[PDB]
Amino acid sequence: LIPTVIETRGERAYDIYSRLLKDRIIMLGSQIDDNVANSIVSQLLFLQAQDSEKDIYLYINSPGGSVTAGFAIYDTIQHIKPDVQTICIGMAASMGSFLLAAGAKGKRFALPNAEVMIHQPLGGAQGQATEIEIAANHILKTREKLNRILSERTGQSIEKIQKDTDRDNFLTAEEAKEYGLIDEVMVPE
Amino acid sequence: LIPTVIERAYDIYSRLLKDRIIMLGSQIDDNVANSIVSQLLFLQAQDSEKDIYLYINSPGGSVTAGFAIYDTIQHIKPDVQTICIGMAASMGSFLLAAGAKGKRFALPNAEVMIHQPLGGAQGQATEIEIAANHILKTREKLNRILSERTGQSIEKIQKDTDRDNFLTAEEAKEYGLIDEVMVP
Amino acid sequence: LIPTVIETTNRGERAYDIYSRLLKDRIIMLGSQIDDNVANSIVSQLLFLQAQDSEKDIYLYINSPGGSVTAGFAIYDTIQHIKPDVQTICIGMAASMGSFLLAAGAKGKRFALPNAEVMIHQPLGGAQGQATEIEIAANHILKTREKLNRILSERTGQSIEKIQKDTDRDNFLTAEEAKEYGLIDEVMVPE
Amino acid sequence: LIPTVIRAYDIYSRLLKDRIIMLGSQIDDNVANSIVSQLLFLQAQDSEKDIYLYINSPGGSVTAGFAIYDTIQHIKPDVQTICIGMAASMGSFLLAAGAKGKRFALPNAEVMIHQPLGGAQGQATEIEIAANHILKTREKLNRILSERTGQSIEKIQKDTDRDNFLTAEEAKEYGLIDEVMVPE
Amino acid sequence: LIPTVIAYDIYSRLLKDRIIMLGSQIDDNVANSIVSQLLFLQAQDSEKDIYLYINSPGGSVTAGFAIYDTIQHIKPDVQTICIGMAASMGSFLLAAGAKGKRFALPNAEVMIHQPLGGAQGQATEIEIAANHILKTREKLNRILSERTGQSIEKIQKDTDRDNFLTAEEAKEYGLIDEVMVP
Amino acid sequence: IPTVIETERAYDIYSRLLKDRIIMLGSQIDDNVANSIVSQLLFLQAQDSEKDIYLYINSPGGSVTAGFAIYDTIQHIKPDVQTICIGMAASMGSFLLAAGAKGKRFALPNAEVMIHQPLGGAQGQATEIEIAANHILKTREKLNRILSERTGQSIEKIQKDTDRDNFLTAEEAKEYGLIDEVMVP
Amino acid sequence: LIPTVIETTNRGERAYDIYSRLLKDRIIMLGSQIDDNVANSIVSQLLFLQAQDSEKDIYLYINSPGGSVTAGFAIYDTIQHIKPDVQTICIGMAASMGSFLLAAGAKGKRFALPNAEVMIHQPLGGAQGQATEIEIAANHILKTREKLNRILSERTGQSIEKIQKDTDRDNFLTAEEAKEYGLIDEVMVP
Amino acid sequence: LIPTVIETTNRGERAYDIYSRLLKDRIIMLGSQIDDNVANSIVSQLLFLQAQDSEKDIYLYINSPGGSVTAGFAIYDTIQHIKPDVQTICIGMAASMGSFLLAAGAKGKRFALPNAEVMIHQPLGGAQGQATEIEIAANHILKTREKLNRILSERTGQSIEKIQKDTDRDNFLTAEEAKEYGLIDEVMVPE
Amino acid sequence: IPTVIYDIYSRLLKDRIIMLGSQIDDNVANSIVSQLLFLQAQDSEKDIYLYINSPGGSVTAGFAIYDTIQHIKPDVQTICIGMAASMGSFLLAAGAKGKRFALPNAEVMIHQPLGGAQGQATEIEIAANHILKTREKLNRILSERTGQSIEKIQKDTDRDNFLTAEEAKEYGLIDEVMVP
Ligand SMILES: CC[C@H](C)CNC(=O)N1CCC(=O)N2[C@@H]([C@@H](C)CC)C(=O)N(Cc3cccc4ccccc34)C[C@H]12
Ligand SMILES: CC[C@H](C)CNC(=O)N1CCC(=O)N2[C@@H]([C@@H](C)CC)C(=O)N(Cc3cccc4ccccc34)C[C@H]12
Ligand SMILES: CC[C@H](C)CNC(=O)N1CCC(=O)N2[C@@H]([C@@H](C)CC)C(=O)N(Cc3cccc4ccccc34)C[C@H]12
Ligand SMILES: CC[C@H](C)CNC(=O)N1CCC(=O)N2[C@@H]([C@@H](C)CC)C(=O)N(Cc3cccc4ccccc34)C[C@H]12
Ligand SMILES: CC[C@H](C)CNC(=O)N1CCC(=O)N2[C@@H]([C@@H](C)CC)C(=O)N(Cc3cccc4ccccc34)C[C@H]12
Ligand SMILES: CC[C@H](C)CNC(=O)N1CCC(=O)N2[C@@H]([C@@H](C)CC)C(=O)N(Cc3cccc4ccccc34)C[C@H]12
Ligand SMILES: CC[C@H](C)CNC(=O)N1CCC(=O)N2[C@@H]([C@@H](C)CC)C(=O)N(Cc3cccc4ccccc34)C[C@H]12
Ligand SMILES: CC[C@H](C)CNC(=O)N1CCC(=O)N2[C@@H]([C@@H](C)CC)C(=O)N(Cc3cccc4ccccc34)C[C@H]12
Ligand SMILES: CC[C@H](C)CNC(=O)N1CCC(=O)N2[C@@H]([C@@H](C)CC)C(=O)N(Cc3cccc4ccccc34)C[C@H]12
Ligand SMILES: [Mg+2]
Ligand SMILES: [Mg+2]
Ligand SMILES: [Mg+2]
Ligand SMILES: [Mg+2]
Ligand SMILES: [Mg+2]
Ligand SMILES: [Mg+2]
Ligand SMILES: [Mg+2]
Ligand SMILES: [Mg+2]
Ligand SMILES: [Mg+2]
Repeated sequence: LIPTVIETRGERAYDIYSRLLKDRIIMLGSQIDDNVANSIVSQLLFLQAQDSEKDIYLYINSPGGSVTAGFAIYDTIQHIKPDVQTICIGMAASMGSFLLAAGAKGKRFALPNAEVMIHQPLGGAQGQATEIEIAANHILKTREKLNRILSERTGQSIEKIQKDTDRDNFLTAEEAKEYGLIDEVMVPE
Repeated sequence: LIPTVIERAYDIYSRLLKDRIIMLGSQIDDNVANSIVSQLLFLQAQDSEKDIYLYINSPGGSVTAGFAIYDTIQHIKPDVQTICIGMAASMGSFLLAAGAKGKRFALPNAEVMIHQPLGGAQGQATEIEIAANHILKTREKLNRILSERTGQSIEKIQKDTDRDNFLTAEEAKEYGLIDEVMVP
Repeated sequence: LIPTVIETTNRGERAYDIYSRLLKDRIIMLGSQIDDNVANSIVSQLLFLQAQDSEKDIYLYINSPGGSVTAGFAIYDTIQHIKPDVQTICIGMAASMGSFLLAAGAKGKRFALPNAEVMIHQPLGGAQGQATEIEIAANHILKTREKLNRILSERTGQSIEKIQKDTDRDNFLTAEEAKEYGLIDEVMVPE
Repeated sequence: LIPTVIRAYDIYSRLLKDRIIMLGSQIDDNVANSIVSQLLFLQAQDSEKDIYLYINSPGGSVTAGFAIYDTIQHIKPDVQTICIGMAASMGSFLLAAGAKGKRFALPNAEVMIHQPLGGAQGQATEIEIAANHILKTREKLNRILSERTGQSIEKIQKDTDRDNFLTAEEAKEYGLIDEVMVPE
Repeated sequence: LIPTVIAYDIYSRLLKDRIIMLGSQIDDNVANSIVSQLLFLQAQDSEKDIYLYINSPGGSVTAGFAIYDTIQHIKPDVQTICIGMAASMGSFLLAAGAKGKRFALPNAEVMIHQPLGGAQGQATEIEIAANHILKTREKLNRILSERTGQSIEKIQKDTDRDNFLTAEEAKEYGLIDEVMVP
Repeated sequence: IPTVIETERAYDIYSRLLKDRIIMLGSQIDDNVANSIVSQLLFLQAQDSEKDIYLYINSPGGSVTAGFAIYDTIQHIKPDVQTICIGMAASMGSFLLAAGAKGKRFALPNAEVMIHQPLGGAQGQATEIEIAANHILKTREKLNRILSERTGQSIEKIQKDTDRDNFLTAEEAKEYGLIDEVMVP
Repeated sequence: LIPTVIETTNRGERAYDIYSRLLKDRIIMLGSQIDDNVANSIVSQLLFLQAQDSEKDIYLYINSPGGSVTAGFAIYDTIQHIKPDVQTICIGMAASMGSFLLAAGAKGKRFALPNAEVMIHQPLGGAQGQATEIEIAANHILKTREKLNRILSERTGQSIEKIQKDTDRDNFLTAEEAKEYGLIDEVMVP
Repeated sequence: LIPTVIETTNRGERAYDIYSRLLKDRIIMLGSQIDDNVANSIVSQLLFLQAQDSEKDIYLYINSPGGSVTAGFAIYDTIQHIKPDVQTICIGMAASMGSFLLAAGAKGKRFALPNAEVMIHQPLGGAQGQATEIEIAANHILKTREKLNRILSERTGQSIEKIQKDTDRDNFLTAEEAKEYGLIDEVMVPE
Repeated sequence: IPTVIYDIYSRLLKDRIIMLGSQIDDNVANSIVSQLLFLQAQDSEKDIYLYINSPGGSVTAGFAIYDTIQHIKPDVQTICIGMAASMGSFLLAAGAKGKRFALPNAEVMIHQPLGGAQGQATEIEIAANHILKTREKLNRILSERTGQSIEKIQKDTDRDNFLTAEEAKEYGLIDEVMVP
């Protein structure tokens, strides 16, 4: 079940996630596919139309998923006028950590015991040599694209990103900070 | 869960629809086509002058379902803008190029893919032949419209669609599949 | 079918699902395996209750065999972050990250009912592929265990050495044993 | 379909309004959490008035059962227990857990007591740990059944070694219930 | 699936007029629902008759007994009307209706037979299960006897194997009082 | 299955052991295994009705009736049939171990012997459950009686001791009466 | 396909599958998981070889992940019972009952080749059903473990206390390490 | 169907399956995945051939994608143990322990035909369960790799540093490349 | 498989005829390599006949056969009956020069190597480079064997390409169509 919350100009009933969206909080708390991406793009656009000045809060607890779906979110984040803060809670892996890195400069956060993981894109291809070749070049170009943006966003060289993403690379919040994937570890109120 | 938004209480997609935004965010099958057709028809009825926005994040799908949307786009009075976000492949990229002239867009990192139609046939040689001609005709039809819509020659479309062909947003622009890359 | 509860408001009759009714009184139910979905729900509930009232206590009921470590830490960090004290009440059982969260309640406000069961053990996982890949997975789950153990030490007052011996294999505790161990503060006795 | 009654209530919610709780399935963590919540709510509404727990259950998880058990014993209100159809496993344990003098079964209700079930695979050391666990669990169950029924731990142990089917009248004689509810 | 009538679902609408529908296999869910319905109607009015529709192949013996005992316990007469079929615990409950108020419609089918079960494991466990089902059968057979007027000996002969009855046959047997006529 | 050559007739290892009056019961006991062993016994008798036969037993048991096929044949033939438990003998496995010729029933030191009650199943009508229950109960009395006769233990004790799985060392099996002797190096 | 091998005897030609050929020279191949079938075959082979010649050594090759404990003891007991010395030679790996049988070879005639892998751990098993049945199974596998550990103590010279610590979890040993442990006497060199 | 071959001897006609016919001339075929059965078969052949003739060379044809490391080492250790030189000849491919065994042939007598393919990579494995179990599995496969790499170093003349870099991911070599790597001594050129 | 007073395939093998009449896997390669080596030892002068009715299969398996054909002294004639596809038609082309044949209605098919790769980008890359190198290798040899250019082979094998026996002759895959 998703719990319901009720506020008391009338009495309005909200599912907990909708209630958070009313305070400009978007939950990316699952594997990233086209459906999750559509929902989050819609939310971003709606929040912008309501107010193009106020910050947005993107909660990321996600193992990642589709690169293109992740980029649908990424590009929408960069297009809209409001700063989109990113907050890692639990883990951010794959495009999950890419999106965390994509938050507004100075406003990328993770809570202390959150886990950040970076690695190289995964894919698959079968058929003729020529089809294998196309699929190879495609995922290689996609990786260059990902790594270039990470370099811009973290301050690390493409050479270093390439090394450090060659195999699964698990980072503490703190380590994610010094790497430049986030700006700040959120310390207890 | 699809979030709710209270202004009247709307699911987020229906709230976008009230502002003439249609989301093509899935595989194109008959159901998606009937939904999108129904939304286009409805928005025209509400206002035949104002632009409509068709978001495209789709790996494509059924060609006939794609043409259901294409024909409905072209038939109605309003300009239907097309915005590629994430990717448009197969009939997805077809519908992207079918947007109103000067109002086809993609955000910078969106991916566009063009390739030939896919199908299958089993049974007697005569049935194979019928299915072969059918999908060969369908390709000519698709290529002909892409030619008209992109400004490229049928000759060039045939070569470039022979195998999977992945394009960047900027590349889709110089190809003629979109008009403009939407910048921040 | 989750039962419905209806109250009489002056602006009509408001109807709640039973869990939602409890959440109005600042009670959160962790009554399932901990996966990312359950974590997102509980994080959301915690953040909402803080917005409603930054000073009143929150009650987290725990009947959970545990689950994802990271999902658990989502909840853990949210608990530690917010202003309100979060009480923890173990009812039924609390194993794996369940017993971790139980121990993570506000100091002095971690409870178990007399017949509730607490279990502590080491984290479980897997790895396949090249030796280098196995090595990365091994280091990962070993670090995760160090992390868990270091916090349990701070939370229970037991040494890290002792936590590691005692979690090496499945370790079932009674409520009263959970108390002397330092995982909870008090065994709630009947009213 | 669960029927509705007209404040429009599903039947079980309607019964809940009169402090009646239905345990009418296998006991798992979900069923436990639902019943715990109902108990906590009814107490909040009125800490003085009796609650009625209807039991038609083959039983299930022991820990889940003890979630319910501890909650019944913690709250101020007397929880009556009423076995209708059957109580087995933790089902009949909870039947015995009702308020003294307010444990009932209808004339043809069946009550079954037996030892806990479980499993264990792996190293000998792990089997050992699992075996000590289910044995301690059994000790715990039998000690509380002894407190509740007036029978000895020794007798519970022997009488639960294998499946033990009881009539309502036998269950009364055993101390599992206080009374057989005769017709009005 | 379920039509609406004005608002009520069709089954809820019938429930307002003290009609309960047993139209499925009898399991613990169906029994809880029916028991809840019976309890609720009683509270609303302890005097007025209740109508229990039966179109069921039967199912769990214990679940059936949950319904049966609830029927006998409440103040109101519970009428039973067999429509379509009543088998196993289905036909048992038909017979458990208020005396003089047990009905079937002319083409309704009633079937009686001995309870079904299973057992595997040690000989000792097969023995426990066998004694359990045999005792369950005597219980049912004893109650059918009381309800029909037939001797326990005859109930046991007639239930030894599947025994299908017409509504008119069900009447002379004692399972119902009356065939409802147009 | 290895082959051995004697000086030149070539045997599979098991057929060579059968030439020397050794029968191998080294699997679950089903009708096939019973018929094979019945046939090996009947033949070895015909060859020489005086000489001992050796029945190796490493078996978890299996079908009761199949087990009795072997038992009744062992008892029927003139020769003494020694039994040797190697590894384990459970269910009808240990029943056949006990059924060897008196004084000639053995287990090696680390062999394991398990006794327990028969297993079965029944579904359908009450009356059919009843028939299946009586059937397995009788089968158990019959087994127990014969164990009593062979072990020297009472039927009462056999029934208590077989009520659940009961694992015995070779030495325990000797003092139970299931075997006469533990074979030593 | 198992290769065939043909020799010229005095009394004609004799054709053997390779494993049967090796058996003629008193070599037994334990090269698989240990179940009842494998146990019955090896026991039969041991019995036959002793009947052929009670004095001459037998060679047991061990490349096995182990398997059934009882099937293992079938082999073990047969080895100890027959007059001839059974040499044990670990090639590839010996784990679980495999390494138990390796240690069970004739004293001073337990070998491994240099890159062979030996692994010792505790027995594995399973039980479901009533508390009472879980108890029985538990006792059964704990007794089995004592049994195995006691014999390993005798065979290696290590204390029972040490055997139990060192078998608590999977414990991989090099051939050289198996020698210092006392599971083998010698590492066979080229 | 494996074909049969029949020769004329002085004790009548002897009939061989083709593989057995090759074994008579001291040719062993490793032409499948390496599992325990294959290793036992090949070990037995090696031992048999040594007994027949402790002096004459043996020929080990290798067309194998590899397989079990321990199975591979059974063969490897048997090769080094017996008196006779074992020549290795790669035909088709050698990958994994297949290429390890290729390298393991007698010095100066390791060969591949011109279009044969040699692949080297790191060992593959799996682990599940408690952190402590994963760690044991990790150390095991890491040690296994060190063992493989150290022997390859001896056998090829390359350093351990290089063997590790070059085996990090799948590394396909031509016959000629295999020769300059030191995995083989010679490419067999047509007669 | 019928017997002859030898099984039929073994009977043919006595007369130096090898049958490649199935998919090519490592087993089939090992068998055919063994038969070739045997036949050479019996007589290093006399021709061998390789019957090909195969849809092909593993490339490395096929190269096992290919290399063994080229290594031994005897001319290996190739005779395509039924069909030859993938490495089937590669081996047909690998026969001794002047002694590669097909019966009139036999079918010959040439196409590019098939394969697969999943995992990290870097792994897809290695697999891609591998199958691409493998295709370069096949094409270079086909070129040497047919007289056709590498560039022509490349385009001609881009998709499935069916040839008649006659077309296979003028392509250079065989030397002659065997007539009644
Ligand atoms: C709840 C009210 C509603 C969201 C406000 N309306 C609105 O945002 N609109 C309509 C009017 C309009 O001119 N625009 C424009 C711009 C104002 C977008 C900021 C537009 O291009 N789109 C296309 C579009 C479509 C879909 C996704 C998208 C993502 C990212 C860039 C565009 C996208 C929709 C946009
Ligand atoms: C919410 C109000 C409503 C949408 C306004 N009504 C309307 O647009 N109508 C009814 C009256 C009418 O005359 N027409 C006509 C035209 C006005 C179409 C714009 C019509 O052909 N159709 C058929 C139709 C059917 C289905 C899909 C379609 C797609 C594309 C062309 C037609 C299509 C429906 C159309
Ligand atoms: C019912 C209304 C609403 C819940 C009150 N508003 C609110 O809690 N907000 C918005 C305004 C705001 O400034 N913040 C801030 C702080 C006030 C967090 C307490 C913020 O960082 N987040 C990010 C976030 C996002 C998601 C989960 C989270 C968990 C734990 C720390 C943060 C988290 C959201 C936070
Ligand atoms: C419909 C209104 C609402 C239910 C009344 N409020 C209430 O019951 N509350 C909040 C305020 C409060 O002080 N308490 C306290 C006590 C009053 C519990 C009766 C509390 O410990 N809990 C924790 C809890 C949590 C979960 C399960 C439970 C089971 C059994 C003992 C406790 C449990 C929640 C409790
Ligand atoms: C819609 C209002 C509500 C139904 C009226 N209240 C009511 O029936 N109640 C509460 C108060 C009360 O004293 N009783 C009593 C009696 C009045 C039962 C008629 C009671 O025993 N139960 C237990 C019960 C519990 C569950 C199933 C049941 C079956 C069959 C006999 C009992 C059963 C519940 C009963
Ligand atoms: C190697 C030669 C051959 C086995 C010797 N012949 C022989 O034993 N025969 C035939 C002639 C004969 O008179 N008999 C007789 C008796 C001599 C049995 C000892 C016989 O009853 N049977 C039936 C039989 C049939 C099957 C199984 C059996 C088990 C156990 C008792 C009998 C059984 C077969 C028996
Ligand atoms: C190739 C011919 C043949 C093997 C030589 N004969 C022979 O070994 N025999 C028969 C005669 C005999 O007196 N014995 C005796 C002893 C000589 C056993 C060494 C015996 O007890 N058995 C039983 C037996 C049965 C099965 C397995 C066994 C394992 C281990 C101890 C015994 C075992 C068989 C033994
Ligand atoms: C066809 C005739 C027959 C093969 C010649 N006999 C023979 O090779 N024998 C027996 C006599 C003997 O003393 N030895 C010795 C040596 C002569 C081994 C070369 C021995 O240790 N083994 C053990 C063994 C067992 C299994 C595999 C093996 C691998 C590799 C090293 C040993 C191995 C067997 C060896
Ligand atoms: C039944 C009679 C037997 C076939 C004649 N003996 C023979 O051909 N031998 C042994 C003696 C010998 O010097 N050689 C040599 C050459 C004579 C191979 C022609 C050799 O390299 N091999 C390795 C080998 C192994 C496997 C496949 C192969 C393919 C193709 C090149 C080699 C290959 C085996 C070869
Ligand atoms: Mg922005
Ligand atoms: Mg238009
Ligand atoms: Mg706090
Ligand atoms: Mg109470
Ligand atoms: Mg009544
Ligand atoms: Mg006899
Ligand atoms: Mg000995
Ligand atoms: Mg050597
Ligand atoms: Mg040649």
